[PDB]
Amino acid sequence: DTLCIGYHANNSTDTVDTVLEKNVTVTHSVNLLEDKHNGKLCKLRGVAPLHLGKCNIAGWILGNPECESLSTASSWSYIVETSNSDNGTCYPGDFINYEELREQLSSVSSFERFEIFPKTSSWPNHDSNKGVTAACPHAGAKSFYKNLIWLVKKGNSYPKLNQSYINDKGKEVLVLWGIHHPSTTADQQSLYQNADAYVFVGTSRYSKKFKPEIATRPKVRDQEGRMNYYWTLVEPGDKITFEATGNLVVPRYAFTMERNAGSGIIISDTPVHDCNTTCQTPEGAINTSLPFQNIHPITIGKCPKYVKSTKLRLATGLRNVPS
Amino acid sequence: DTLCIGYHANNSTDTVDTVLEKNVTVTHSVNLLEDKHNGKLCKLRGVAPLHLGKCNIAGWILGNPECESLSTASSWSYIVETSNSDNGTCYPGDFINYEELREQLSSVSSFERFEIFPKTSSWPNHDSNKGVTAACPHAGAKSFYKNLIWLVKKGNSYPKLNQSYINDKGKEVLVLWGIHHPSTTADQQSLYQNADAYVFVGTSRYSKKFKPEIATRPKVRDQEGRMNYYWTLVEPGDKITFEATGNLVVPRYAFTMERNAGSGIIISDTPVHDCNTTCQTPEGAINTSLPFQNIHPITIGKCPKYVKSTKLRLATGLRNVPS
Amino acid sequence: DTLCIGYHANNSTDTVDTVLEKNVTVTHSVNLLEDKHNGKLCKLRGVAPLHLGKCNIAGWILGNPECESLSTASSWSYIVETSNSDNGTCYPGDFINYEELREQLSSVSSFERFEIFPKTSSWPNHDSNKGVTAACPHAGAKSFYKNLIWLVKKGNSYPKLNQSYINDKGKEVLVLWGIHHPSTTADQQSLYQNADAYVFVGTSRYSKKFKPEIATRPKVRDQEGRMNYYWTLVEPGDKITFEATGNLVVPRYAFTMERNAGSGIIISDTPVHDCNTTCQTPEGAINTSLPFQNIHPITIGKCPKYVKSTKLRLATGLRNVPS
Amino acid sequence: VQLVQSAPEVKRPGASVRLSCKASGYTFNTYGIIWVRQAPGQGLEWMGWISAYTGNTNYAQKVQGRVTMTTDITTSTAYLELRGLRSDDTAVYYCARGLLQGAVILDSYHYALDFWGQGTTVTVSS
Amino acid sequence: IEGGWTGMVDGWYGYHHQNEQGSGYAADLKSTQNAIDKITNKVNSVIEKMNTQFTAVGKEFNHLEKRIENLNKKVDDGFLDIWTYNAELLVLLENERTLDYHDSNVKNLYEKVRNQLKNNAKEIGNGCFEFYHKCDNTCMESVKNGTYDYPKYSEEAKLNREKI
Amino acid sequence: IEGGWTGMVDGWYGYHHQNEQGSGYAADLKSTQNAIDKITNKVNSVIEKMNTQFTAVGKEFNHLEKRIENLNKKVDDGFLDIWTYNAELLVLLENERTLDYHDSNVKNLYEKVRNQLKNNAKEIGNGCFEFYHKCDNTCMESVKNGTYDYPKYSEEAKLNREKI
Amino acid sequence: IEGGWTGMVDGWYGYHHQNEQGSGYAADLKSTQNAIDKITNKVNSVIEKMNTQFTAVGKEFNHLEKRIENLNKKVDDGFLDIWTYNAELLVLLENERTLDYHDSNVKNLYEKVRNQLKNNAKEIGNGCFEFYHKCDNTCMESVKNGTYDYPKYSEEAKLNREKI
Amino acid sequence: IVLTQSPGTLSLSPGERATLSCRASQSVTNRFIAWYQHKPGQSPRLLIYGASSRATGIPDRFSGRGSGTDFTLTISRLEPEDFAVYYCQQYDTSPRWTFGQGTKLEI
Ligand SMILES: *[C@@H]1O[C@H](CO)[C@@H](O)[C@H](O)[C@H]1NC(C)=O
Ligand SMILES: *[C@@H]1O[C@H](CO)[C@@H](O)[C@H](O)[C@H]1NC(C)=O
Ligand SMILES: *[C@@H]1O[C@H](CO)[C@@H](O)[C@H](O)[C@H]1NC(C)=O
Ligand SMILES: *[C@@H]1O[C@H](CO)[C@@H](O)[C@H](O)[C@H]1NC(C)=O
Ligand SMILES: *[C@@H]1O[C@H](CO)[C@@H](O)[C@H](O)[C@H]1NC(C)=O
Ligand SMILES: *[C@@H]1O[C@H](CO)[C@@H](O)[C@H](O)[C@H]1NC(C)=O
Ligand SMILES: *[C@@H]1O[C@H](CO)[C@@H](O)[C@H](O)[C@H]1NC(C)=O
Ligand SMILES: *[C@@H]1O[C@H](CO)[C@@H](O)[C@H](O)[C@H]1NC(C)=O
Ligand SMILES: *[C@@H]1O[C@H](CO)[C@@H](O)[C@H](O)[C@H]1NC(C)=O
Ligand SMILES: *[C@@H]1O[C@H](CO)[C@@H](O)[C@H](O)[C@H]1NC(C)=O
Ligand SMILES: *[C@@H]1O[C@H](CO)[C@@H](O)[C@H](O)[C@H]1NC(C)=O
Ligand SMILES: *[C@@H]1O[C@H](CO)[C@@H](O)[C@H](O)[C@H]1NC(C)=O
Ligand SMILES: *[C@@H]1O[C@H](CO)[C@@H](O)[C@H](O)[C@H]1NC(C)=O
Ligand SMILES: *[C@@H]1O[C@H](CO)[C@@H](O)[C@H](O)[C@H]1NC(C)=O
Ligand SMILES: *[C@@H]1O[C@H](CO)[C@@H](O)[C@H](O)[C@H]1NC(C)=O
Ligand SMILES: *[C@@H]1O[C@H](CO)[C@@H](O)[C@H](O)[C@H]1NC(C)=O
Ligand SMILES: *[C@@H]1O[C@H](CO)[C@@H](O)[C@H](O)[C@H]1NC(C)=O
Repeated sequence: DTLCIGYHANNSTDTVDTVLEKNVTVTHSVNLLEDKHNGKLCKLRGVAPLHLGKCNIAGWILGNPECESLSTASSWSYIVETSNSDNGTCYPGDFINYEELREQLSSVSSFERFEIFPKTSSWPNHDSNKGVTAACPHAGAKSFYKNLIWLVKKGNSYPKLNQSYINDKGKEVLVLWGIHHPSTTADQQSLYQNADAYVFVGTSRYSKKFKPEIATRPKVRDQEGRMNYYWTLVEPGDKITFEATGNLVVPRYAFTMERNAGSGIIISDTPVHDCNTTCQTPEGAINTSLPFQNIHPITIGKCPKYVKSTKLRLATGLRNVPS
Repeated sequence: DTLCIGYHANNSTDTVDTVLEKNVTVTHSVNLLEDKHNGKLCKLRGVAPLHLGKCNIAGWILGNPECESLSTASSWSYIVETSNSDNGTCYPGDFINYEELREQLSSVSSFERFEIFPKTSSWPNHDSNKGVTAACPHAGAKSFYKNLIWLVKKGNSYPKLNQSYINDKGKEVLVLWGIHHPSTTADQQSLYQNADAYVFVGTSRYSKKFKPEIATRPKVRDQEGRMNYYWTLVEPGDKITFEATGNLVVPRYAFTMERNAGSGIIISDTPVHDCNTTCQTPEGAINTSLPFQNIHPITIGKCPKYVKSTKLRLATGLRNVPS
Repeated sequence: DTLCIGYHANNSTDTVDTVLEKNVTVTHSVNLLEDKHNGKLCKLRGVAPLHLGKCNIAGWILGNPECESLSTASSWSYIVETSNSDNGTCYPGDFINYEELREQLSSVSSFERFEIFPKTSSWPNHDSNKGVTAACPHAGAKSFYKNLIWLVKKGNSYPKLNQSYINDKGKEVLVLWGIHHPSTTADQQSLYQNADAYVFVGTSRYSKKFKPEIATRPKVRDQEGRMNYYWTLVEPGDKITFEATGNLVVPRYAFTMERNAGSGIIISDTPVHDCNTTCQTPEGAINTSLPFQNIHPITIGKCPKYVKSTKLRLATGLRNVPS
Repeated sequence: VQLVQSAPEVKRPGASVRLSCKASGYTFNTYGIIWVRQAPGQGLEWMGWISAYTGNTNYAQKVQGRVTMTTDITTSTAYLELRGLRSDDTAVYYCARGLLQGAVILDSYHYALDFWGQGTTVTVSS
Repeated sequence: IEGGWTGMVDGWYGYHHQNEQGSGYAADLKSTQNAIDKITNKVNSVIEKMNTQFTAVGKEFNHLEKRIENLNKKVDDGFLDIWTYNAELLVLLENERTLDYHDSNVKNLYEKVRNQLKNNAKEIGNGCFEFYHKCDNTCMESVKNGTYDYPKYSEEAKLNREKI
Repeated sequence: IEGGWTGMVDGWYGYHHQNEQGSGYAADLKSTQNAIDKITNKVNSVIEKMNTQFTAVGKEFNHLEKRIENLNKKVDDGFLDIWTYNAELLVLLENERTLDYHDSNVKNLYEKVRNQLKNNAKEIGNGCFEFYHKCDNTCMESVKNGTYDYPKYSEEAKLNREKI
Repeated sequence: IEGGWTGMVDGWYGYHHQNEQGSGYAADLKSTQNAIDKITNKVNSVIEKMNTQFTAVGKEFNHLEKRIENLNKKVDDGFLDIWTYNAELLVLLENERTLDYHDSNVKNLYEKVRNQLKNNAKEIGNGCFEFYHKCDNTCMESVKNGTYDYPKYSEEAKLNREKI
Repeated sequence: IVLTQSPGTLSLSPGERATLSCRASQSVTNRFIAWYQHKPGQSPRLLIYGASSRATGIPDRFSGRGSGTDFTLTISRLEPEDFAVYYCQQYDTSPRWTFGQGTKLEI
């Protein structure tokens, strides 16, 4: 009669590493490193993302003609841009504090596209119809941004603007505008009166005076001039004012928004599909709960810590050594 | 005759966790996590903090009329602000590089209020008695900042201002000033009989020209204009020159200071007491030698690292089981 | 007849620490902490550094007369400066985005100086043979920067400048320029016509207009004025346009570049020698395969992490306990 | 899936009772059986625990000494015994599946109870 | 022992045996479950103690903010190097600790048998016992359980030790 | 050893003395002092090696520096996660290693006693040793000191062992 | 066991040897080679598992970027303290496991021979085994090699046991 | 083990949404909280395990989340079949389970 003291073995081929020995085969192991993903972009925290497709963020927030078909959700957890994201701005220029604006419109708890200054009421003394350019035609028609309008002289007259907005909404309001920089003085006079123009924009916290910078620029698109873009947040109950005698591009639409916990922007060509996850990566949604992954490290959400290892496995069995 | 070997047990109630077992009983344990504090703010590294009580950094360093009751410390380790520290830039405007000023002033080994431009002799061609406003009156009467003088026209004229200072101190001198931005051109003409005006300030490192931006802003504290604030550090042996034709708010006092690279700014309503500590948190001074704390993520001085753990008792004793 | 089991011991004095005991002498140990270095600066990744023994980066890149003795190379991995290297800009002023330029010049794979605007051809209506101040004389000759040329009137005339450049190379080109800020209007008229001068510079991404700031500054290096320095990267195929009516310092030479990798600048007086290293520390190259070093917190290249310790010896042998 | 309980038992106050529950589509040796008492003032009271692997049990702290349990693979039943009862112990005594008991638990499903039984009642009111 | 048992249907540890009533692996279910509970607590401590927070990794910077972009990259690279080194080192150390734990568990069952049999069996040297007693299924079942009435069996063990 | 003792107030480790002359508890002062110095050193190493520096954690930023404020938050969160994860795994590992140390540093003394008393006493297996020879008031000091004297007792002990 | 030897340089572990044909120390090279390979593996894992990327530490900041410079300093100090604390605990803990590993290997060799000699040699307790029977160089080499033909010597060993 | 159901009684019509808050006295890991439904006349059925995971075979109408000492069960629409009683379950490392008292559900 024999009594043998030993341990279980199986046909498992999963191995683990130790400080004293590598490639140790074990009967069971638990993988701490996720190397698989959904391959799809999905909802984060139960809320769908805002997918811009071919449009850039500047394009969407400015209402670029190529973004007319892009429906805006009342809320989103993050923004998705494609690898060919283009048609952001059209009249070329420097979008001021663009990265900060992209950071602010990351995760938004509420987002309503609100009309701040109706086209046919707010500017009875200026022409809101001829403000178009060939930089962004719509079906070749020479169009312009949908959220902003470019005012020009009516009858060789450009009276001073004193339009303001009282922000009677209960949420912060994002107001966008820009400054036009004609190629030469002749274009400043052709487009606007009061060639020695100025623009003033401000709120209780923010105020700044702008001047046109008239000079011939390198050609971009087909117009040797520039359009600088600005934005500001208006606190609930605060008043935002716009004053100008010349090169002011005024908002027509503005966005009333309540911001959520900080999120970010995913650059990816992967299509968007319906799923429910807690962290979304540009390469695809992560479905795991493990502490580490080897998936591309600019993820958004409650994601595990990126590790460059090809495998992380903890042993939970015994040496699988038959004999 | 029987002898036995065993191990110590006692009436201990302190428990520990392990990777293999949870809630084990230990005869004695050393708590590595500090969860207690004095509940009072105290001296850091043997030097008392500057306690502002009610004042903001802008208020104290500019000399807000409601901030005159604070003492002037020769040195401080850190600065304490209350949650009600709204007494700051009483005349609305953009304080330029305000966060940098707060960082620079967070820890000073030697600090003195020095009169840089004597009130009765430095501006014989300008009116230094007016310039009091309703934005921050004192005892119901119009007043202005203690450390700044808002110069206005002597009477139907604003003579050219050109005043330099040579830094004869052995320490760096912090010089503050501001620029006034009237609401309308009538306000500019009333205060400064110069119409278009400019301000120039410079040192051996700093050189900048300012131009008034006249425009109507939203009304804040009954004011329609704005006053921007500027500052610079003059190295010993250098000089600062203030050249202006109007819209310049000139210093009266400047601060001689020897800067450290230590503490930060604590915003807390905790009272100040006398203690010998090395670490200060908004909730109170910490007296501990332990490697970890769960008291507050915002820490000043040579303190343990903040963790989210609620229990890190080290099982320094023996397993305590009855028999 | 008799056997006894034991273990190797010798006369080694290498001593290791444990959590349970300190100063435990062992027969063999391996160091994990590198505490030695070559004491010499060497080539990083097989390509030599650019060594500016006397010149600062502003001095070298601007062509300061004292920099003619520096070597020229098509590539380098890092920039070496010494404790006596303070010859930077000679005409005092604020070099705009200087730190960003220093970060971008730290590693270039194809650096060549190219004459962008031939001195005797591109500006036939301006005086290119003046623009010398003796702030940085060459052998006392009263000279100026060699990479930039300072244009002045041709003799009671300053025709508008509209010089542009098309980048016809496959590499990015760095174009430098500066703007002169005379002390007073008498100097504005002495060097330039068109007292109300402007400077405009732009590319397909960059567009900025500048105006002179005419004011008296503290006297620095015998000058009462200032010269600000600006730069831009022109992408292949892009057009950079310089327009001015005065106060413009124009490039003569421009630098074609291809940024290769992140790198940095070492401030050190250690001599440069021809050794193949994996990183460079200010005190000398560290030739090592260990995970940790205690030589300097700010190294350049792929080498150990800085640890504030004197001993990290990992035991391999047995306790060295002779009878 | 869905454990089997049948034949309600009615006895007398001051006398022992026996309860049973049979496994459904399982191997029996990869889980335990836990009972929950349903009564007008208790709601759900965790009574009993067993593991069909080790034979170990945590009973219940306030009822130790009144309940005995043992497994029997041959007929697949919990085979609960209850003795020294009063009359307040009348309850449904639902059967449920407990811990995995035999593999590392990486899924919170193996702590939560599921697949409850049919709820055969016991009445001791005579 | 020479190696593990590929023919055992369950458990991690056991008492493989052969006697006149047959043979089998007789898995040790109580010590296996104890090991499972402790290893389960270990893996859950490694996984669940990661206090992952909701945060966004990656920031958009302009072409004139290169030092900040390099600082962000420095932070991401430093955290990646710390988490890669600590995660990989933790795995190797924890696996050495886990396999040493399991080997000590087998040693613990062997030691249990040695204390229970009290020289009523001899060691072979590869983790096995050769019984002096003709040890039937009840005998072995009692040994597996941890109960062994040494003084009634010791008379036969003594005679068999005299015989060798 | 079923568990610990509450009678043995002074010292973590020790022995139960009992004979026909008296009884009581006493410490093994050599092993207790060795364990105390090693554990105190372990604690001192855990605390002393923190490189606490005079810092100012937490920076305030303008509303137009949201990316930088988020970078500061990212750094604080990364350091918080690193310190929390490593502190919790460090404490759990040190607690398991310390408790295993204590069990090893009592079992090894039990084995030491076995090595000192190889044939004059029968070990029971629960920490108790049944002596066959008469114990005087110096047997306990001999056990604590070691160098147990076999010739002093010799055949007397086996004379009782031969009874069974 | 109670101290080291300076009489041999061929390996870490070995035996004392005095016999009819001479004396002199020699290592057991299979166990020694296994220990060196495993310790080398540990060392190679500590060094190779450190991840390194080509980057740069240290950034140039202006006088109006003090908060950013202090953020960079905060990052450098955090990473420095994290690496220092983890490196120091790693070294202290690895030195503890390494020294205990070496002691375990010595005990493993001690048991390796003890389980072969059984009752045919006097156990002294200090690591020395004094054989009751005579053993020439061949006997000692067979023991050191790892196989001992116990049935051929037990008669002499038991006869010598009876006289002692 | 202390489990408290705060609202006591929830009386809401179908088509609305409601929550049940279960407070624990001891902070525990999320792995040990489960939510159950008890329709009178039938046996309890598992709704949620692990404080968030969906039970096998249940519609998306039933959800929940929680942490620390405060866990919430969220019921959407509140169909007629939902007007029963809910129980909060807690496990604490050792093989010890408890249930709360629940709340009344009324139209
Ligand atoms: C091992 O063999 C069994 C036989 O049924 C099979 O079910 C199992 O999947 C196999 N595992 C591996 C890893 O081959
Ligand atoms: C472990 O397996 C990998 C993959 O085949 C191999 O590259 C490596 O050399 C192996 N190492 C050892 C020690 O067997
Ligand atoms: C889960 O996914 C489904 C997809 O059918 C969706 O309807 C549901 O709203 C998602 N969950 C949340 C909380 O949004
Ligand atoms: C949109 O972008 C594409 C990119 O090539 C460009 O060709 C097209 O003209 C753009 N259209 C508008 C309206 O901006
Ligand atoms: C996502 O994860 C859950 C468990 O966390 C799993 O049940 C589900 O099947 C996963 N999704 C897919 C598509 O497999
Ligand atoms: C343990 O009991 C003693 C009295 O014997 C008492 O002084 C001590 O405070 C008690 N400690 C605890 C933790 O109960
Ligand atoms: C730990 O166990 C004790 C009883 O030994 C108990 O009183 C205590 O509440 C338990 N602690 C936890 C957190 O479960
Ligand atoms: C410590 O506190 C006392 C309070 O009496 C104070 O006088 C002393 O100055 C403090 N220590 C230092 C170094 O300031
Ligand atoms: C200080 O702040 C309080 C806030 O209630 C405000 O009422 C008061 O006017 C401020 N002081 C001055 C001088 O404006
Ligand atoms: C801090 O605590 C120690 C005891 O650990 C005490 O001696 C010391 O006085 C305390 N310091 C203060 C300032 O209270
Ligand atoms: C150890 O002894 C050898 C013998 O040659 C000698 O070379 C070596 O230097 C000694 N070690 C020390 C630290 O002196
Ligand atoms: C260990 O040796 C070093 C030698 O530099 C000495 O400074 C230290 O105090 C010693 N420590 C102990 C505990 O002997
Ligand atoms: C090593 O140095 C030599 C001499 O300067 C050089 O030719 C060689 O290229 C260097 N190695 C590499 C990899 O560049
Ligand atoms: C270059 O060198 C010296 C040393 O700093 C400096 O003072 C001097 O002004 C410089 N001369 C030039 C650039 O001509
Ligand atoms: C650098 O170290 C390696 C070992 O890691 C060595 O082989 C090489 O020769 C060393 N080179 C120099 C120049 O020290
Ligand atoms: C198993 O051991 C327990 C321990 O008390 C005992 O009660 C039981 O009768 C034993 N059973 C067998 C079959 O040996
Ligand atoms: C010595 O060890 C080897 C190892 O394989 C073995 O084959 C040989 O038989 C041993 N010597 C004797 C005499 O058994």
